[PDB]
Amino acid sequence: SVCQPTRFISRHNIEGIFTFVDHRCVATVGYQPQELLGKNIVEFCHPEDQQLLRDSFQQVVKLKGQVLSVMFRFRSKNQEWLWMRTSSFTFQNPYSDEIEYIICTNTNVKN
Amino acid sequence: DSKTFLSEHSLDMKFSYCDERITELMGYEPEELLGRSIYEYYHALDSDHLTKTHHDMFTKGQVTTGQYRMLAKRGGYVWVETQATVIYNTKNSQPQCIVCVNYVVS
Repeated sequence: SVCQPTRFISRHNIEGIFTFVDHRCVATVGYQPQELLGKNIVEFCHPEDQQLLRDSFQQVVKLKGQVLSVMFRFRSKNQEWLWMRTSSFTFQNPYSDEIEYIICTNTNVKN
Repeated sequence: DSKTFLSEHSLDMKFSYCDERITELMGYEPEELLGRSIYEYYHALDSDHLTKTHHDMFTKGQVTTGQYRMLAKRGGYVWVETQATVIYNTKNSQPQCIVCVNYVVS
């Protein structure tokens, strides 16, 4: 009865490299997780949106844990440029001082 | 790192996704948990304060639970702390799902 948006979760370092990818990426953007891991999400981003996406990494770090959302076009495995809304926030385990990473929830949305 | 697993929940806190790292920490396969309320796994003595935390979650947008016990598949309970973040639909700014960073402290 409820049609849920197609989405997947990813983890990134501050630079934008995928360090974790949830398997629902296949349904969302067509790629296997291994095809995204180790690559920068910016590589998949439309040229018009790449700086906006780069800026979003910087901004989400300054939000120190709060959520930032950005809209951009992501090149799917079949070469369709999908409208993605990514809501991201940083996390740092409170018991240590490991560098913050970014958790992204990536949804294919209308635009 | 080795003590952490990510999960996603619908707004009633039923699992809609679970990190495979949970298997090494609590024994469950993610497929086992899908569709089930996480409240089925909380220790009875922790249920009330977790309910209060999740109540505030929608008002605050992001909350940390502090420590609770969660029933593992075998071996009894593990101590967990979770940071929960509400993810919103852009158009209507209504809550869409909950993303949790769960870390074991026991």
